[PDB]
Amino acid sequence: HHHMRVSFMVAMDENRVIGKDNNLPWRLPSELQYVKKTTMGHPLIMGRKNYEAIGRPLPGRRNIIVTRNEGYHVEGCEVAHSVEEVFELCKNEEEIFIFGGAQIYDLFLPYVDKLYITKIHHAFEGDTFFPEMDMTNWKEVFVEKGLTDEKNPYTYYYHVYEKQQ
Ligand SMILES: NC(=O)c1ccc[n+]([C@@H]2O[C@H](COP(=O)([O-])OP(=O)(O)OC[C@H]3O[C@@H](n4cnc5c(N)ncnc54)[C@H](OP(=O)(O)O)[C@@H]3O)[C@@H](O)[C@H]2O)c1
Ligand SMILES: CCc1nc(N)nc(N)c1C#CCc1cc(OC)cc(-c2ccccc2)c1
Repeated sequence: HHHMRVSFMVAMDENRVIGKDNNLPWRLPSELQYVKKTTMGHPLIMGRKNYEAIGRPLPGRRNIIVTRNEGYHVEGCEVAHSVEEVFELCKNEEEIFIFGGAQIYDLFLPYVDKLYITKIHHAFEGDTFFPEMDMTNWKEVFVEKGLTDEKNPYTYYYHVYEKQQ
């Protein structure tokens, strides 16, 4: 029914941790740059909590916030209240990025076509997790080692998986 590619954009640790106390458990500037490079010029779909932690519209992209609050408004941002409303708003887009957090990854899980997942080789303390996925009929189409240096102190890899459909 929907015609845009639904891509997930996520960074997770060895136990699928993505969050701690409503923030990111790590700091990787190089991984963020990969995120900016990959998502530039495409809509970002983000959970209300995710968006408010970010705190500002991200430039050069449609910012779409997902909330059950029908009175919710943010300057420079679009607001959706369901999967279908997101699909309506993005009906003419070629590709959209589900940008988190966990509730929003769970929401859009039945529809994901492409997975950009950074895997961080460390076990952090956390409270928020990326959902489990059955990767049957998916293929890894890209993999590369992230930059580990003084400013990026963990080992991590970029992975991209595409659904076979
Ligand atoms: N490592 C990563 O790649 C990454 C990426 C993104 C986020 N995170 C982290 O993950 C954590 C946030 O994730 P989270 O799961 O707590 O929050 P979230 O998914 O970003 O946002 C949750 C909110 O989304 C809205 N929502 C949920 N289900 C909905 C539905 N069915 N229909 C309409 N709206 C719905 C609700 O907003 P309302 O309450 O306003 O109704 C809900 O409170 C933070 O720690 C963040 O830093 C990590
Ligand atoms: C950067 C890890 C990350 N990596 C990957 N591979 N996917 C993701 N979805 C996220 C994520 C996230 C959530 C997040 C939280 C945040 O403040 C609390 C700021 C930004 C941000 C700030 C400036 C520009 C772009 C994004 C993103």
